[PDB]
Amino acid sequence: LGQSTSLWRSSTQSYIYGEYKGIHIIDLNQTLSYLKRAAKVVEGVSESGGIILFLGTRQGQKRGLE
Amino acid sequence: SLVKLANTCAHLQNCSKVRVALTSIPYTKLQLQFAYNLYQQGFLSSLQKGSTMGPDKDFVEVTPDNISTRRLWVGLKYRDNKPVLSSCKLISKPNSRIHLPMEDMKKLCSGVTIRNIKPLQPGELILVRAHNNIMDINEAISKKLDGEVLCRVK
Amino acid sequence: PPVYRLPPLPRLKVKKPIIRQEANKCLVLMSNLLQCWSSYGHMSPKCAGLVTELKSCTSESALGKRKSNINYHAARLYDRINGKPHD
Amino acid sequence: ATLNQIKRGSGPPRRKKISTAPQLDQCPQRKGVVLRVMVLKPKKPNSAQRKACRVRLTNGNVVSAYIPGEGHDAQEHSIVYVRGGRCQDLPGVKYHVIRGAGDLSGVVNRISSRSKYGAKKPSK
Amino acid sequence: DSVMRKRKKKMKKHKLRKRRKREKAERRKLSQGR
Amino acid sequence: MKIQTNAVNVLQRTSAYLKSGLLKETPAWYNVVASIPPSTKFTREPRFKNPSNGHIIGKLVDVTEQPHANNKGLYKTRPNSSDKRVGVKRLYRPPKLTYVEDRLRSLFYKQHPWELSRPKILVENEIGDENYDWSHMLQIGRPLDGESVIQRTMYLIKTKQYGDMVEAYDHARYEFYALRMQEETEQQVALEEAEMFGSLFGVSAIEHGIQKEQEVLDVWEKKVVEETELMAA
RNA sequence: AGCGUUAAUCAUAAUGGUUUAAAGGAUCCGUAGAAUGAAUUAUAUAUAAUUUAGAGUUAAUAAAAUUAAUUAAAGAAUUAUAAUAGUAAAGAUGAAAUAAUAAUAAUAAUUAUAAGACUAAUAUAUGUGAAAAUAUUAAUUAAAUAUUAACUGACAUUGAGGGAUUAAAACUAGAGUAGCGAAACGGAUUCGAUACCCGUGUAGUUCUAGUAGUAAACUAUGAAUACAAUUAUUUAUAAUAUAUAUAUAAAUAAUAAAUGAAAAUGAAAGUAUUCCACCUGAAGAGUACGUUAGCAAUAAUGAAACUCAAAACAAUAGACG
RNA sequence: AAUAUGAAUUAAUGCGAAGUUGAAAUACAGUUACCGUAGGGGAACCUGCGGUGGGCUUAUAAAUAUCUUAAAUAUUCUUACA
Ligand SMILES: [Mg+2]
Ligand SMILES: [Mg+2]
Ligand SMILES: [Mg+2]
Ligand SMILES: [Mg+2]
Ligand SMILES: [Mg+2]
Ligand SMILES: [Mg+2]
Ligand SMILES: [Mg+2]
Ligand SMILES: [Mg+2]
Ligand SMILES: [Mg+2]
Ligand SMILES: [Mg+2]
Ligand SMILES: [Mg+2]
Ligand SMILES: [Mg+2]
Ligand SMILES: [Mg+2]
Ligand SMILES: [Mg+2]
Ligand SMILES: [Mg+2]
Ligand SMILES: [Mg+2]
Ligand SMILES: [Mg+2]
Ligand SMILES: [Mg+2]
Ligand SMILES: [Mg+2]
Ligand SMILES: [Mg+2]
Ligand SMILES: [Mg+2]
Ligand SMILES: [Mg+2]
Ligand SMILES: [Mg+2]
Ligand SMILES: [Mg+2]
Ligand SMILES: [Mg+2]
Ligand SMILES: [Mg+2]
Ligand SMILES: [Mg+2]
Ligand SMILES: [Mg+2]
Ligand SMILES: [Mg+2]
Ligand SMILES: [Mg+2]
Ligand SMILES: [Mg+2]
Ligand SMILES: [Mg+2]
Ligand SMILES: [Mg+2]
Ligand SMILES: [Mg+2]
Ligand SMILES: [Mg+2]
Repeated sequence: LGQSTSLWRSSTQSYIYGEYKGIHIIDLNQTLSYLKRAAKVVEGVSESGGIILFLGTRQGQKRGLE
Repeated sequence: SLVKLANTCAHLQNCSKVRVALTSIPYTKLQLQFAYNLYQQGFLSSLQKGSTMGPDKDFVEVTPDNISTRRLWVGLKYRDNKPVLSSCKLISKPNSRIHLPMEDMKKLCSGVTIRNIKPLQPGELILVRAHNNIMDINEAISKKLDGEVLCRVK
Repeated sequence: PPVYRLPPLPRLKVKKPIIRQEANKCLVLMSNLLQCWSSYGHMSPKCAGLVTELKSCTSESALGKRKSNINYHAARLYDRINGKPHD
Repeated sequence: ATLNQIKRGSGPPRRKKISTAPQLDQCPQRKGVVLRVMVLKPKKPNSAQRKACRVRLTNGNVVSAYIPGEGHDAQEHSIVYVRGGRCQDLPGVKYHVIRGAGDLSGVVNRISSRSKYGAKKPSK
Repeated sequence: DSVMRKRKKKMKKHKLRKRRKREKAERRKLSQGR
Repeated sequence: MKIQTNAVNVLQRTSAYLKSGLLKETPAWYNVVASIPPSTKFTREPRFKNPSNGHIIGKLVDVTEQPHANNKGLYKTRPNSSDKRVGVKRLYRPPKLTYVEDRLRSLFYKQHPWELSRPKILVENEIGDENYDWSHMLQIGRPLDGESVIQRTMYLIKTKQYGDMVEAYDHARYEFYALRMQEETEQQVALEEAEMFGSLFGVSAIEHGIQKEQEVLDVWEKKVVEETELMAA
């Protein structure tokens, strides 16, 4: 579930699958591949003993972030 | 025509600026040749005939029934957050059309400003029309063709 | 209907926000007394309890009892509520 | 700025130079006769009393010439040679009397920059 | 032209108009018969 | 917003630093980022199918591909105005996803307003785990609702038991109704049983509603009296 | 064995610009252009034969009632005159006076005649017009939108010179003249007040026929074509199974990119191509002289000498009101 | 006929000098300023007519808002359960 049809940054066009219910819908195979790539880099820096920093300013996010 | 060629160049530049992948061009012979030359040098990823609405999957023969709606679809090319086809300045403009002999073209290739043309650059391509056939300027020199210096891509 | 979109503004705020508090009890009593005295002559005993009530109200001070956060919200939610296009 | 416009007379404004000394008539000096010899008040803000003079050149046209040096020797008829300098603080005087030559004598007890005035080498 | 710059031009135009008004009889005399 | 060069070219910028000697020691991330490169190819990619329908985006119907006469009996012999315009924006703007089921859903809730009052949990359980045979309506993980009807209609359409869509929909509706009636009867009889065997319910639904109304009324009354007093004075 | 200086020459930025700094013609029309301008094939930039995508023509079907010119109507008020009854002030202003104000009986009120000139709401100048312009009603004649069908086959773009239209003021005739109102006269204001305010109020404003061809004639932005990322508004077109959610265009408003001295421009002030106009420091000067045109005022054309290292724009932070 | 020089007298303009008369412009510059034009005035200027913003887009409320298992159930959960 992407943002909205009227709040569209067209920079993000490649990622979006189609629109429905007045909302852009994010291509989820793409999402998956990017997530995997992200997950791998996260794993790598942890393996190397790097400092990972999780930044999440929204209301409910704190506990899961911690 | 040369005005058309300039317009297509401008369109290509615009498309490079905003990072579109696949771009339409008018369906003429000169234009097609130009597109083919770009493809072979390596500026376009794809080149294919098609409708005004999109590129064609199967072959469709072009006739008076189609011709007005026909179009030349062209894939653009990017690498390491930088577009391959940066520029498409033409040299022979409609008002001041320039036609060089082989010697002048050689000089241009070897770093000599001629007829107010900046001589051709490291990763550049000057296209040259010679008897209604667009070529690279180096190719034209090799074949020894006195021709119209068409345009310049970088 | 005809919607009206504003341009980008520096700061959405109402110049003066009205609270709309209730009118004073003592003042009301005084008005009632005045109304009564318009009728019934100057000071007849129909308004005998009303005057007493007024006196009770206005014993310590002339009035009995002595803000709306609307700007803070507008200020908070302007950037959200805009239909301002992306950066 | 269109190509056609350029062809029928258009381009960058060629600039080299304009004549600083028109009355001199394209030559290094001209001989003249002093008419009167003045003391001019300069422009604001600098102030002094500038020993200018009026000179009728041999070509005919009359000129307000500056006279440099601490002191000078110029009458109402002296033979004087004019060159194309400009006294910057005095307005309307665009010339210098060259000082070694003519009835205008070389500036006295000049040690520095002697050729700029008339001064000969003192010769021990 | 800013307004300040325009004001010099305006002043010039006014002066010119004044001059023309002054030199009406003179102009008339000059014009007729020569 | 311009396409930022400096967010994805991080390792190159650090590699340069390392080469120089500005950086003595390599970062922890450096090798990892080298191994797994960023995309850095921020293109607008065109799309040729609508995924929901399966309509073709790119193609144009020709004059030769339309030989027979049009509505109002005129033969197309030329390209029209729209057939000449370069429709590139359609290839790039993302497709509006359309489903036949949406119309059926809309119809159902028009026909059955009070089905809207049945609360709907939208928080999904594992979408992959489910496995519904729409031979029947009553699935296990799924509740009974208009959705189930619609799924049944779609199944019927697929199987060609009812070739027409409308008939299949009607059939599904009729299947639903019986189930609903059965559900209704179950609850009432359960309530009756409870009443018989000396069960005690402290607050019934109607009683609760009345209580809820009462507080509101009390609030209104005091306010209303004050307003009347204000009006008087 | 010259060094200074003066007088000269060459180099030292157009690998420029014109919303706001010099600089877009008031607007369109259109001639020349030794200006530019579609498609395919074949000839030895041209010819030839084919194309229809530009540009047109005529229908059909939808819409729209606007802009010209002309003719015929409507309306609220205003002033003037007269009558009625009625009583001492009225009108004006910051406050006052002067005046065709009023004890010759006004002003206010109610009637009744006439005269001009204006057009409340709707209204957004939305829209329409080439631009000037253009909103009381009607009629006439002219021109106008979109989509289809058919036809023409590059017939196009721009446009020096040229041509036509061109607000307000002004002028020449002949009507008209209520209100307003340069000038003039008078009353105030003020140290003064050739003003700002008030009163009489002539030219003028109005019509008919002309002259003239300028304005901050401004979007301070010449015209045309191809192209480029979004959103929201309306407007029209088509389909949808008449009221829905869709596809198109068109405009308007926010922006992305890009451009830009920045302010900001935003489908142009972006990317490109074509054509025309215009600019090359400030003063002197749109002046003088000359010429052409005009009944005239004037309009166009348009120098130089003399004198400076100034002069100008965007933005910044103050001080100030 | 054209060109050049001279001319009593006369006009414009420049530069210097900062004298006199006002105080027109810049802020709401104390009557909004400027364009065109006409009339008037010692001088800046004033006034009529239309135009322009390079002056007012400097734009910023008439106020009230709702019912389902409040917990032995949610809140706890560290690759467990299934
Ligand atoms: Mg020295
Ligand atoms: Mg010496
Ligand atoms: Mg200018
Ligand atoms: Mg040069
Ligand atoms: Mg213009
Ligand atoms: Mg102009
Ligand atoms: Mg034209
Ligand atoms: Mg126009
Ligand atoms: Mg009106
Ligand atoms: Mg007007
Ligand atoms: Mg007139
Ligand atoms: Mg007359
Ligand atoms: Mg008056
Ligand atoms: Mg005329
Ligand atoms: Mg004029
Ligand atoms: Mg003009
Ligand atoms: Mg106008
Ligand atoms: Mg930007
Ligand atoms: Mg540019
Ligand atoms: Mg610029
Ligand atoms: Mg803008
Ligand atoms: Mg002359
Ligand atoms: Mg003139
Ligand atoms: Mg003669
Ligand atoms: Mg003389
Ligand atoms: Mg004084
Ligand atoms: Mg004053
Ligand atoms: Mg003034
Ligand atoms: Mg004022
Ligand atoms: Mg003043
Ligand atoms: Mg003023
Ligand atoms: Mg006056
Ligand atoms: Mg005015
Ligand atoms: Mg101002
Ligand atoms: Mg402003």
